[PDB]
Amino acid sequence: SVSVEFEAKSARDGAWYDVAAFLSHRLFESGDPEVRVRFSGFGAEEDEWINVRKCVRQRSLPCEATECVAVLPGDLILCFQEGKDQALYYDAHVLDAQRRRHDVGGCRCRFLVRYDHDSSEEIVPLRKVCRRPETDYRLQILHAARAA
Amino acid sequence: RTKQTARK
Ligand SMILES: [Zn+2]
Repeated sequence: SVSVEFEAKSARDGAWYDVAAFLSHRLFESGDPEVRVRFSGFGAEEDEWINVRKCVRQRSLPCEATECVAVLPGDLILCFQEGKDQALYYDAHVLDAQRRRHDVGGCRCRFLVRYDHDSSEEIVPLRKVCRRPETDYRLQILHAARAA
Repeated sequence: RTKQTARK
């Protein structure tokens, strides 16, 4: 048994949000089915009709301090863009990574990222980075390389 | 695996 959670992209800001529930569905003749979404930590007034195929995906994963080795240049990640009036998760691509020795606080690595939507670039810590679930594959590979 | 709290 493996849990599968989802995140959906809002038409309001183009950011991704955790899905708490799928409330209903609607189908069109021209395609692209849509699903009514209740967002985690948001009321009913924020419910939204979401394009299922292009704006709903498997949930991005907040990184363990160990899992920094699964964040590589070229990757798509879900990155927390924190501003003065707004702080949202946006799709970004890793351009480079400065990997430094960990400490008691955990990961000390820095990642240069570029947000897909505004082309802005930012240096972020691992705590602001969410991995695409498929990168677990990499980790699994790494786990196979261990000693028995 | 808790995410940061998004602020719109
Ligand atoms: Zn690290």
